[PDB]
Amino acid sequence: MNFPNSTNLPRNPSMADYEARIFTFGTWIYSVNKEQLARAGFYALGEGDKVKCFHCGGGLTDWKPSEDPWEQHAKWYPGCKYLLEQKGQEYINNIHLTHSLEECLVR
Ligand SMILES: COC[C@H]1C[NH2+][C@H](C)CN1CC(=O)N1CC(C)(C)c2cnc(Cc3ccccc3)cc21
Ligand SMILES: [Zn+2]
Repeated sequence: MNFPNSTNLPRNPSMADYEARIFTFGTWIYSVNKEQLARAGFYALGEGDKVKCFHCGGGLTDWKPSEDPWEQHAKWYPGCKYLLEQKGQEYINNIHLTHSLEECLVR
């Protein structure tokens, strides 16, 4: 799978700019919004809806309409420094508590 980057230095600096990430998508048919994705640090791999974060290297796929780019970034890549910079730890905790409390009402 490859370990997530938790340093303050991006794993993919060529994708550090919003505009660079935006080009990777092209025509995007998926339920998830490409500008929203690029904003959350993601660029497209060109394989279905597979994206990676420029900073942590974290990969995500199979975007349901109910799944938010930032929330998913926090769910699966909580050590991402870009995520911490943009959203703050207070936002990150809420998302974590929300997901971890979803583990309650399902089970
Ligand atoms: C499949 O789980 C549920 C889905 C549902 N839709 C959400 C938007 C996201 N969510 C997590 C996810 O997609 N994960 C979690 C985990 C970290 C375990 C992981 C590992 N590898 C891949 C595949 C991949 C490899 C390389 C680049 C991109 C994608 C996807 C993936
Ligand atoms: Zn990240």
